[PDB]
Amino acid sequence: APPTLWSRVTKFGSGWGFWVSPTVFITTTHVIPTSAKEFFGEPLTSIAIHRAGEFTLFRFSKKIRPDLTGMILEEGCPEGTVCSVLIKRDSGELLPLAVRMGAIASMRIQGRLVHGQSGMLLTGANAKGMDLGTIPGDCGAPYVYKRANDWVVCGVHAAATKSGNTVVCAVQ
Amino acid sequence: TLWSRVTKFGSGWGFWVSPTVFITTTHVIPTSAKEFFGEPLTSIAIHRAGEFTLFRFSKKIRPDLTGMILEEGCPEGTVCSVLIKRDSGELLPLAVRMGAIASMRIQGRLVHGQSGMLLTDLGTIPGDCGAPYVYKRANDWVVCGVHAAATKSGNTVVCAVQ
Amino acid sequence: APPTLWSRVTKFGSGWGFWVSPTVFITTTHVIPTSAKEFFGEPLTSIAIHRAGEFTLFRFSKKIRPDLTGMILEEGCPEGTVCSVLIKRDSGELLPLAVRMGAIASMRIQGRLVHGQSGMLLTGANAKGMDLGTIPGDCGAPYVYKRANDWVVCGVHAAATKSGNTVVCAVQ
Amino acid sequence: TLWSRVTKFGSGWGFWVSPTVFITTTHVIPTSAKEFFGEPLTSIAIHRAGEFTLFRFSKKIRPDLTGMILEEGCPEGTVCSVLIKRDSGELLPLAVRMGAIASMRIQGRLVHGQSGMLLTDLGTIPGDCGAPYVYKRANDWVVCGVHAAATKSGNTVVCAVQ
Repeated sequence: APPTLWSRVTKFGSGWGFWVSPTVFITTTHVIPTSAKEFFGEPLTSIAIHRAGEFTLFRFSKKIRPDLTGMILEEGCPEGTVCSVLIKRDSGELLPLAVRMGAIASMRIQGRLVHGQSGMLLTGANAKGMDLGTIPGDCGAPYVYKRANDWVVCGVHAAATKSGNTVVCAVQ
Repeated sequence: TLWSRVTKFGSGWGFWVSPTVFITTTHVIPTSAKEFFGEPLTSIAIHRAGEFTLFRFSKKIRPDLTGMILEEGCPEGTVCSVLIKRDSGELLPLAVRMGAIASMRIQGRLVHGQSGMLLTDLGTIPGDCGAPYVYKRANDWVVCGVHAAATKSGNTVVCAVQ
Repeated sequence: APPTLWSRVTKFGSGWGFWVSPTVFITTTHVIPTSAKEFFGEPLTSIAIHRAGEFTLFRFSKKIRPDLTGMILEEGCPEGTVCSVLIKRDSGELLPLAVRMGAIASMRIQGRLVHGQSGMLLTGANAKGMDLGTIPGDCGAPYVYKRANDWVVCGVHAAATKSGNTVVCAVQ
Repeated sequence: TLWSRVTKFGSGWGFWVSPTVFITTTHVIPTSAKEFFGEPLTSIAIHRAGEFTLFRFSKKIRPDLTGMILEEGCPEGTVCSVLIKRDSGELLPLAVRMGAIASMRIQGRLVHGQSGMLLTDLGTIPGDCGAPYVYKRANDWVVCGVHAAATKSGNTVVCAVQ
């Protein structure tokens, strides 16, 4: 994935979020600290917060990231799309995990009911654990893909099954 | 052969697990009937669980067959074959990589079962409901559910399970 | 596959062959009986026989199959093409086995050295034996695919590994 | 991690199987050298078999590692991961379904090893030679060869084997 996409992936709460534009940041709802009253030096009163289940969007009054251009955010993607999940791991390593996307689904995964777009990893038969699959610390990582000359962001990492083969992207 | 067990039934198909046990997709079963396979309903134990239905006959309908293993779905990552018959005489064993159990929105409608993706004519069509999902485990064939639903595109399918 | 393709698949020697046109029949070399001096009621002297290893083409002086139109025969297909192998089995059943095609290869398969286009079956993990894979009696069955509005024939079945997962198409 | 074993070497990469054993693709190895990893060649046992090369050091170069299982290819149908590193810091574990051992014509040239097809950025590039092919078997990781060649398209790859 391009360096400009990796620059938008930001360590946040118990996981990650992603800058869509200078004023719009998206994440997975459960990584946000429940007591938090201040984000990027701005009080809640100066932020419009739009929560749809495990999808959260923050729209700031001030340009927080003026180095960035606005890109396209869509509500999931067509069945069969191959996305990359933009995962940062311990030591400047960058893991763009390949995932074939499927239908919108409701599942029970460990102690949680989750709803979003399902997908199947294309990294191995080999996805139980950190080397070729996801870990709980990856929540909030963006799902991206290239369409003609444009990159699209279409959701944030919300959950993975015990085997690691199935993942769920929370969508706007 | 496995293929001899795949039988035309209602608006689709079903599968003989043994001489006495037949499995199908619930929505393909006729809603007006007094017998199946020549046996009165009173001689049949019918077990419905959402889109999965099992029939257990009092007499041997298919005595030519041996019993095989029936399980509730299969591990994620298993590559199943869906044993699709067409009225042309074509046999289409389609490869599907299986995923999680889930409630899925498949052309507007909520279907509960095991998700799968095709590895690929080369896809399912509506008249294919009830076809069995099978795989080879060591020396033994396993049947693990019945074809319930597919999206417009044909990447995503749903195996209804016991 | 269309009924017109199945009509061209013909029981022949120890396997199968395929009518490309009214005058051209293709097969796998090893299914032809070694003593044979007559084919479709025509003597050898009235047939042009072109053998390239496990690929054999017969061009007849008379129209043997005037019910048929000539179709396109090519020398294998691009890597990544999904072909159907047109296999007839015991009882009017028709098995168009799906195969993802790969590189031209030289292999040792059981007691034979074989050369042709390799492919991997898409019927299962499940291809050891007759139900979802090939058997020795399938040799000579055609490899076909659709390109825009045309069907193409691109070789004949020559061999399969012990697991059943890899097959070899003999090519012109 | 498995990834810490993947090391830049020559015109590509190699892999530490244990503190003393390093595997790579033969064509990536320098042809002008008096040492590797600080050890004189006289202190190194070099075993070449076509496009597969194994180095066995007299001293522990990577004492932080445990030995893992090295095998001569893998069964057909195994889904391997190729552990590709890029100089950007990207880690690209690519899924490949493995096929037969064969001599294959790969961009004009004959390469002997185990064929594979990608299940899919999303493919290999020339600087990737020497990356290991791995898979999980029960509880144990297995390495079964090194990346030797790929076609222009990226469907077909060749794993060089011991």
